[PDB]
Amino acid sequence: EYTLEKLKDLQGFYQKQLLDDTVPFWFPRSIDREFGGYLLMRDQDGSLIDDDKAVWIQGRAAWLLSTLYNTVEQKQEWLDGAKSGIDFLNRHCFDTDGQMFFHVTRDGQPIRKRRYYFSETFAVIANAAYAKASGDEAAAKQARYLFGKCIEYSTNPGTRPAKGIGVPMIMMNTAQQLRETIGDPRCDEWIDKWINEIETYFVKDDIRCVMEQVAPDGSIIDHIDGRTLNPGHAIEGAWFILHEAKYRNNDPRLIKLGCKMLDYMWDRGWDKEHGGILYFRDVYNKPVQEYWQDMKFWWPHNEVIIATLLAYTITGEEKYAQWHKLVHEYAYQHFHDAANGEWFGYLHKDGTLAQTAKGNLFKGPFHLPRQEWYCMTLLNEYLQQS
Amino acid sequence: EYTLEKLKDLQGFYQKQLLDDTVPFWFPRSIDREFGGYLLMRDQDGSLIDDDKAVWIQGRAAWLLSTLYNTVEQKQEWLDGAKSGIDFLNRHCFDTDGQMFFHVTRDGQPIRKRRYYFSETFAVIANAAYAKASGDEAAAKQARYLFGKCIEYSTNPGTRPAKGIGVPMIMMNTAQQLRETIGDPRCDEWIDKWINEIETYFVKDDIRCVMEQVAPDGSIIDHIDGRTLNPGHAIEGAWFILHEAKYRNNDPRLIKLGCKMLDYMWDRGWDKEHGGILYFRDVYNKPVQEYWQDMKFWWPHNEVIIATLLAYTITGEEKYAQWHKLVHEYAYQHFHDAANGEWFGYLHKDGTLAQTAKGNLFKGPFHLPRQEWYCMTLLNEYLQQS
Ligand SMILES: [Cl-]
Ligand SMILES: [Cl-]
Repeated sequence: EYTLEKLKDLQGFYQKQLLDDTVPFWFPRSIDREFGGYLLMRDQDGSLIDDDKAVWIQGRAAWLLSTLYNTVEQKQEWLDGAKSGIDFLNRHCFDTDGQMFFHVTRDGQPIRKRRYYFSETFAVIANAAYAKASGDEAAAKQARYLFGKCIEYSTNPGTRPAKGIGVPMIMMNTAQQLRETIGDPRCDEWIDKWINEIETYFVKDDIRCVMEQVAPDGSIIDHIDGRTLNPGHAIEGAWFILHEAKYRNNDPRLIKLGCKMLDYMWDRGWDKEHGGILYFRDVYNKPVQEYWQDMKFWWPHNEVIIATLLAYTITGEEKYAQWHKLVHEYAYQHFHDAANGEWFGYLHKDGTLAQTAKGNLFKGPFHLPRQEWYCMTLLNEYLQQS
Repeated sequence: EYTLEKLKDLQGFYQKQLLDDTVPFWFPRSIDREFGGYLLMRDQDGSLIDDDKAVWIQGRAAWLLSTLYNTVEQKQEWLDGAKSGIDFLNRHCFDTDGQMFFHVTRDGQPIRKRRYYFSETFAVIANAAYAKASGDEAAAKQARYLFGKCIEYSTNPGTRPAKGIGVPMIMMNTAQQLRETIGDPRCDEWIDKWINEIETYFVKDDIRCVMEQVAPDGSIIDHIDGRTLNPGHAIEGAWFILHEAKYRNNDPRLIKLGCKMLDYMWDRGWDKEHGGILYFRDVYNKPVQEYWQDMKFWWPHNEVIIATLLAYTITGEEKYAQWHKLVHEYAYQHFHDAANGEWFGYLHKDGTLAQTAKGNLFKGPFHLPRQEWYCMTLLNEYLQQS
């Protein structure tokens, strides 16, 4: 049972991990004093395995430092750290056609450019949070400008057309962060549209499933890619929705939507043999072909930790406390590196470490610190209401 | 280690496995009578997980059926099966610009097109082998035309330029198969160039390594991708070169080159804790970031089985017999499905099955039947020399 006492202990646990373990692993040592931005591709002991810079993570790291400055402690070095990432994005991470790169060298030369625009969304939330921390009007203007571009990209884009849940999900969280930092009048109405898109097209009540992609009419694509589910990704969307429910005075309709997405994908995603959240599943339980389908990655566990704790504090249903205990204990016992700090990223299905790196092209200071920060803040709010 | 009687038993094993286990799992049942080509995305029990068609594998399967017709038995059903795939490639798998698709639906509608010319290389070997089996001059002309387009691209295949060993390797095998079926005056000279490219740029004697990618001057790219090695892929190239050595009157330079590459990458690739060939390694033993780096895939074992047995027959060095015994026993014990036939594709590092499928977008009737066919043929020739 999750008593107020137990929740007080959890609150302090997440706060301690975030500020004494997770953040100090990255900062300030990751600040690139020569070229700006952050050097984040680090091995278990903090040594660099690469000096390249993932553009998504540059924005995510700048967003995190600004968010800590805004909501934890106005530490100058966090503000200076955030600005370094903001400046690096503006100086080096935009191609001549206006689209952002995905992967650049230490000194900002382009390695790869992806068609999509997730790079832009993370620049939005970085600039929005930094603008609030610093009062920089150029960053606020940039955040709103890029937000409008992302809205256009999402509405004005192979004989098998598919739509992905990732677009409405990322745009929803981008809009939420923009709203909660500097504000934008478009946030609420577009969040409504993206929630409706998730509910209408991707949430399947008859088979108790949340899809990753569907046909334009919402139907299931009964092929290898179309059948492939990502439980952690669906549950990330679930807590985005629960977060919106909380913002809207605990809107019961959004609570039911968020909770059933969580219920559906916990059942499909939790590994009953070894524990943990499996990376991919198949809607019809056909063999999943993506090679890492049964691996245990860090970030699905971060998102399910948030979602279960948030669902519990909203609904008081003890099952979400039980699920939270399971995923919390599994994740901190399997991913956390007590020796060097932070979390390993990649475990085999059975929980054994696959490789020792803690940052790369995809992992950095985002999913874990966000989870510890969100849970710390959530429980502080919850406990000061009781 | 290996007596003549033991080699005779091995010859029969590969022959019976090929003809009574591997080929029957696929054919004739995979021949798509209604739409042409082959339905190859099959679960462990032979049932389809998808009716899509991977263009590479359509060509590979047509090549296999023609090769069995040409070198094993002139079975009409194999010739007809080959023709079905050749016709399917010509009818559906070329775009209007003359470039081949990568992924099509059952009825031939395009799903993905890759800038690649790798689909074309498999169309070359498919058409060349089919041309020899059937006497079809059109297929011969197409094989020789596309071979030239492939050479064209191979000579000209973005701040971090890299070249990959896959290009010279795949072109070498394409040229070898063209030579051994219908012939082409370009084969020998271009194989010489591709071998020289592999030796000059990718084989690193001082560190006993074969690279996957290097910079244009041959230098190692000391970043995550540039450091990533694929031992099975390197050993595939090693036996292509040993194969060429035999054709060139057992050329000592080529024997030494092929063996060196095999020696280097067996040492780096063989998993001493759990057995089997690891998928990826890192040239400086940094953690490999690609998620499936420590998984045990079917096809590296196929290629290493060929290379060790071929190296043993060419050099008489007992160590290659010892390595062949290790990888042969490992692979057949862990991948072969004695109940339903053929091989699983994907094991965890520790050898446990990751998923049950036997065909998908990448696995089909190619690496395994080629290995059993090649080893059966090799041993037949070797034993009649003894
Ligand atoms: Cl992350
Ligand atoms: Cl294959």
